[PDB]
Formats: sequence, structure tokens, C-alpha cells
Amino acid sequence: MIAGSMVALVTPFDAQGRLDWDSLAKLVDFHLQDGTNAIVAVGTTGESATLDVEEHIQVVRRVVDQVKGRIPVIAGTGANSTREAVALTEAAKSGGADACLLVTPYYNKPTQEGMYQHFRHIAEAVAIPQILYNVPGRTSCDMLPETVERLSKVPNIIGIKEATGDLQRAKEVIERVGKDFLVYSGDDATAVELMLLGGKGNISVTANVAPRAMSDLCAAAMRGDAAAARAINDRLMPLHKALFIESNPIPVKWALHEMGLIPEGIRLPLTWLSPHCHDPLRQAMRQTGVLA
Amino acid sequence: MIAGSMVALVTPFDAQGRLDWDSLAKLVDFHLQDGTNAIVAVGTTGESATLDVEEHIQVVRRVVDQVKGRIPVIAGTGANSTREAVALTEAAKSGGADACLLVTPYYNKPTQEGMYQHFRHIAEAVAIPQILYNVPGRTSCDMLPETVERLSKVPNIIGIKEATGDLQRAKEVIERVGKDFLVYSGDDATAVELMLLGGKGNISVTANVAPRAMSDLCAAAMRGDAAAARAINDRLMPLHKALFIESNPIPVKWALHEMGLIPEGIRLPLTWLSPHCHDPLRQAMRQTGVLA
Ligand SMILES: N[C@@H](CCCC[NH3+])C(=O)O
Ligand SMILES: N[C@@H](CCCC[NH3+])C(=O)O
Ligand SMILES: N[C@@H](CCCC[NH3+])C(=O)O
Repeated sequence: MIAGSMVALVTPFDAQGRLDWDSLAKLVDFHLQDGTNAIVAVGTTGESATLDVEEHIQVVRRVVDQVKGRIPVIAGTGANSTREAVALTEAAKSGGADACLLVTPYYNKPTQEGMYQHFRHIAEAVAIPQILYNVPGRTSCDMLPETVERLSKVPNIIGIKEATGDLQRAKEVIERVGKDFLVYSGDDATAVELMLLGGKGNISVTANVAPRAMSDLCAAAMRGDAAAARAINDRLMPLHKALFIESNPIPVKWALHEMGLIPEGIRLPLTWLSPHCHDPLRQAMRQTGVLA
Repeated sequence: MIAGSMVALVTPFDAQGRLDWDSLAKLVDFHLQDGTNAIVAVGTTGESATLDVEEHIQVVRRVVDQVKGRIPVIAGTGANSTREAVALTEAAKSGGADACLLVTPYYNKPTQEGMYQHFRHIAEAVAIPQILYNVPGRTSCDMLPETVERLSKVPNIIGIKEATGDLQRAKEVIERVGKDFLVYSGDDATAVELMLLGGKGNISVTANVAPRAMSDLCAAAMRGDAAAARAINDRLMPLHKALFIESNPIPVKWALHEMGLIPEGIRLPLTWLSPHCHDPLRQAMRQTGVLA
């Protein structure tokens, strides 16, 4: 049952960088207890780039075991190599994950046709629901609406995460794919509209620090309650902007730490929120009420 | 020993997509015999994205072993995780490569400070020349001249592959670094210009199909022979264009196959040159004399 507020869960590390299993458990209880509908473990925010193939599935395994069915658990499995996406995706299934989120290829700029037979292959090679992921801002390629529609017809491809933040884009994708095809938001700031457009959720970074609030806003958004959604949103907006004052998840982790939920750990090349951006974020957290 | 025409060598595959050592052998004799200054193996064009770790060094070892050290062999080792880049850089050294090429981190968008810590650590961890590589059109990030200057003072960071195609940029970096840090072009179209400015070579893609002519061009350009370098360039210009009709190395492998040098094998998400581009590339090839 995959829709609503879906925290793009961070992967906590201790001061020396080793996975801190204690923080992960608490964070899972945290979202488990404050309304979160789903959890995306090992995604862009959970630092998928810098995890061992071994670390990858251990994080997917530990969350799945804790959640125990109460919520869906979506595993990040995209890769710029089809064979490597198969491996990760198969490793997520034989792990318990409820579904896989697969970003489009990143460095090597495939053709639209290539992205088609890329996801189509994985969807055929692994018997697990897969969710497309578009974010050209990171991966220097863009999966046009025509190609989304072709993939929507494929049997295991249940939905897509649209992160461009462009609302004419969601509109177009939504007006071409079935009622079965779930469109999710990957841009917190404009998620409310995507949902009012027919969107079925928001894979959020903001949910990491304001879980109860994000589920309320997705609820209202998907309920047709356009008044309430904005009301919350405009309250949360300053947090939406601050959390990206530096490439995500650098900021969201600083906050998580300032709340006392995770150690100060992050893997290279990533760095810790540089000095200059500390009060901008803290005021956003204080003004929004997630801190003190 | 590292400058001039530096073929960004393709990794030949058979029709099933396995390694074709026989084609690789030939290719090496081809650049070896036609004036190629240096060979870059397993880089962007060599489809680094879709090779095992075991394929990575095998290819390198083979090239190094054939070259018998008469020419420099540079291995692609960059990765979006500093631990992986260390590993990949260790494989290459303990593989005989004369130097390694390291593209900036790609999907994770590290801060300028992060990129410095990134390359500074690899330069420390592995005793082998390290060349940087900046190309935002793929990595969704860009390493500023200021950050190049910092990494330039690092003991075994010997140069940078500037691939923006922005000449004002190259001027800025040449103008900031010691006469011992070398700037190479990453854009075939404007390579002649970069060298004239003070650059020391082209990690060329064109050189894949026109080696002799490429090293003639780089030689002139590094001499100071402006008139001659730009004449050979406008003659090649339509080839520089055709080789990018679709994302590299799709177009180039085609040519390579049309010349009878490699089989028709490419790894997903990569596709074979789509039908519409066959005759534009065959003409540009024939129009330039690589083909007859
Ligand atoms: N096993 C790591 C691989 C990192 C390499 C990223 N291209 C992951 O979870 O993605
Ligand atoms: N202080 C380092 C973190 C090193 C820990 C190991 N990845 C940084 O933010 O760059
Ligand atoms: N697909 C892997 C390749 C690693 C092995 C060497 N090419 C990556 O991008 O991290």
C-alpha cells in the first residue's frame, strides 16, 4: 500500500563513519510513530552512492525487519549500469523490501530508447514492483513523458518519482498514464500541487524532520483539501528551502543531529553542513517548531 | 611523458557483449603505429560505467602489457564514492598504468570543499599520477578554477581534463596553475584552441578513428603553429560533430565497426547508433578520408 508521505530516510553513521544501527532503529520508530506512510531506505538522501553492496542490503534488511509489514519499505536500487541495477534490485527483493526505486542512468547519458529497454529489462528480470525516478539536476539526462508512458505499460512498473519540480511536467505525465500509474513528488516545495493534480504521494526530505506534518499535508493534498494543504505547506516552506541550502542530504543530517537523532557522520565526497549555513537552518527549524 | 593526442579508447565487445581481446589488440597496434601519443583505457568512452571490477584491471593490464611502456597508459578510476575511487586507483597502479584519470563525483553533487577533500585523499592514498576531470554535462556538478588551483599544489595531481568546452575557463585554469600542471582538452571541437592557450593535449574521441591526423594537429597546436592546427581542425570539424550525433561512445563504436576494427557490442543502458544517424556519420567519415 504505497502512497502518501514517504520519508527519504537518511542513513546514519557514527563519527568514524561506520553504520550506526542505534540511530536507524530510533528513526524508524520515529517515522513509525508520527504518521509516515512509507520509508525509502538507501536512496539519494540515504547516501546510496557511498554504501558497500553489503551495507546496502543490511540497511534494507534491518528496516524491513523492524517495520515488520506495518509500512511499505522502498529500497533504492538504481545504477547507471543495467546489470548492476538488476543485482541491487534482486538483492532488495530477497531482503524483504516492498518495492524498488530506480533513478535513471547517471553519468553516461543514455538515449530515450535506451532508458526504455533499461527499465523494461529490470522490470522483467526481477519480480518486484519498480518505481521510475527522474531528476536531471543530478543525473544529466531526462526521461521524457513519451518514455514514461511506454514504461507504464510494463507489468512491474507501478509508478514514477518526478523530481524536476516542473508542474507542467507532472500534468503531462499524469494525463498520459493509467489510473494504476502512481505519480509521486520528488520536490518537497511543490509536492502539494502535484498531489492536487492527481499525484499519489511525496518522496520527501522534509519529512525527515517533520514526519507528522508531512503526512497531514499529503493527506489533505490527496483528499482534495486544497485549503489545508497550502496552509501547512506555507508553514513548512522555510524548512523546504533551508534543507537544500547545500546539496541534500548534507543539510538534513545537520538538522537530524541538532534534534539529537543521529551522530555527525557523512561519507566523502559529501561534507558536513559548512559553518555559514547553520543559523539559516536553525531559524527555519525553530520557526517551524521542529527544534527549540 | 603524458601529453599530445591521447585517444579516449573504446572497449570492444562482441555481439553478446563480452570482452573482445582480439579487437582491443588491433586497436592498440593501430594507435601505436599511427602516432598516438597516449592511450586512456577504461575511461568515459571505454564505457567505464558498465565494467566489472575484474574487467576493469584486465583491460588495463592487457593494454599496458602490449604497450611495453613505449607509450603512456592512463586508466579511468573515478567514482562518486571516494573509497571506490581509491580502490579503482589502487587496481590501476598495481596493474601497471602510468597514470589515472579521475572524473569529479557525479550524482551526489559534492561541495567545492568536498571535491578537494575527495581528490586530496586519493592522491594521498595511492602513489601514482592523478589527473582530474571536469565535465558538468555529465556529472551535474562543476569544479571551479579556484578548486583546481588548490588540488594543483598536491604532489601527484599532475593535470586536469577540462571538458566544458569553455575556453574562457581553460584560460582561467592555465593562468592560475604552475607551469608543471597540465591542462588537457575534453572537447574535440575546441581542443586546438585550448592547447594554443597553453594546454598540453587532447583526451580525444576523434583520435579513435583519425589517430595520425589527431597527433599531427596536437603537435602543431603545442608548437605554436596556429594557422596549421586550425586548418587540420576545420577539415576534421564535421567528424567532431558526427561523433556526437548521439551520446559518446555510441556514435564512435559505429565508425569503429564500419572500419572493421571492432565488433557491434555495446552495454546497456547504451544502444547502437540509431538508424537515422548512419548515413550522416558514414559521410562525415568518408568526407574526411577515414573511410573510403
Ligand atoms: N553498493 C553501492 C554502490 C555505489 C556505487 C554508485 N555508483 C550502492 O548502493 O549504490
Ligand atoms: N569530515 C569529513 C567526513 C569524513 C568521514 C569519512 N567519510 C567530511 O565531511 O568531508
Ligand atoms: N557500475 C560501477 C562500476 C564499478 C567497477 C569499475 N568500472 C560504478 O559505476 O560504480
